[PDB]
Amino acid sequence: NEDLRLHLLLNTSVTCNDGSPAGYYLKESRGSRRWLLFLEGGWYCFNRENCDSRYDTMRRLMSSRDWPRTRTGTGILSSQPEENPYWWNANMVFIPYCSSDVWSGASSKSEKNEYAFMGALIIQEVVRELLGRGLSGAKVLLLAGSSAGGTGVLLNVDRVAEQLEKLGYPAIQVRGLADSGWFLDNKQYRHTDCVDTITCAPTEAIRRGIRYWNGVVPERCRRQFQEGEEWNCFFGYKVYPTLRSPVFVVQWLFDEAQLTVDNVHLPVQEGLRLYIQNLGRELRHTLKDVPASFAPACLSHEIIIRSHWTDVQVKGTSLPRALHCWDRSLHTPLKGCPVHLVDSCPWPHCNPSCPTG
Ligand SMILES: *[C@@H]1O[C@H](CO)[C@@H](O)[C@H](O)[C@H]1NC(C)=O
Ligand SMILES: CC(=O)N1CCc2ccccc21
Repeated sequence: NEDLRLHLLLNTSVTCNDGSPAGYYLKESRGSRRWLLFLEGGWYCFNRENCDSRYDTMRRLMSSRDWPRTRTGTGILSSQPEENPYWWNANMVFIPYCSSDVWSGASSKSEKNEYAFMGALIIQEVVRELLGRGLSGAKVLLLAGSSAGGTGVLLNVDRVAEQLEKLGYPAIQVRGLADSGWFLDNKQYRHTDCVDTITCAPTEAIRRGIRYWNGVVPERCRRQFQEGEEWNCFFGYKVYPTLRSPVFVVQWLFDEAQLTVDNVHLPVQEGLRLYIQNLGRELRHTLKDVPASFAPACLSHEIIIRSHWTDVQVKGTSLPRALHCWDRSLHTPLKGCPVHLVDSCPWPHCNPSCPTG
């Protein structure tokens, strides 16, 4: 089944990196008042040289010119209850990541800019165009996303809420689901000064990206960190306390992209063993006061649009169940239907339900 259909944005000034129109894939579900808007991930680029390389060999992440007319909804975007016990009957939207800016940008291609970085405006424009296609009747809009798209949820969920309130739709409850987008600005296992793309740690790359992209962050977080320090708001544990919309956080404790930016590449000796155990402990610590969260002790990356997303469990509860319990909690804790699920065991795949690879 190729069930989500492409719509290029009617406002063609809201563009992917190369100026081609951005867009979204939609599968409507008549009579459902639930809307799931999913933000794709896929790293980022932060200067002309590394964006030019991404344009050669990752062009679908910078351009709509070669996008297919349809995509199959998978995982949480599946319309089959067998694959998606949580929201199989929802209106489904997949928003391709073509702005390379962790969904933060608000800059057009121009005389001075080789590329457009419009991630934050793409989300706003998708929402605006969907209102005319049934979103005006929604009761819940779940803004979800994986990897850079998960960070994109944290950066944009409150702006979607503000946008709907000020367009006159205060009854739409905006919520976020951030998958694999909760990163730590920690010490690398082996250290590299930022002199090129590979050596350059995410705090510095994001610092440069914000200026290159004209990147924007949520207002309360911006007001805390102030000018020049907005990069802090790309780190979940710093931006989450500032957010007003309910946000469910999904994060593997030993996320593969976290390990990549930490220069860890997997007989593990003591220094690396301690490094990995400390990373899991720090991640667990950052989630202690996140009431809706699912954080399994696995070495993996992304979950919610994988077809076998139903398989992993923490304390005997799967993610689709936890998300269902979250919906119920947003109607005191619920008997047998938990929403805070963080593994405490200290090594990858100490949870037997971890993805096998
Ligand atoms: C098109 O999008 C741009 C960027 O958000 C915005 O400035 C402009 O008002 C939009 N135009 C229309 C007609 O929607
Ligand atoms: C893979 C990815 O997307 N990463 C890794 C580090 C980071 C920091 C903020 C936002 C995104 C990302």
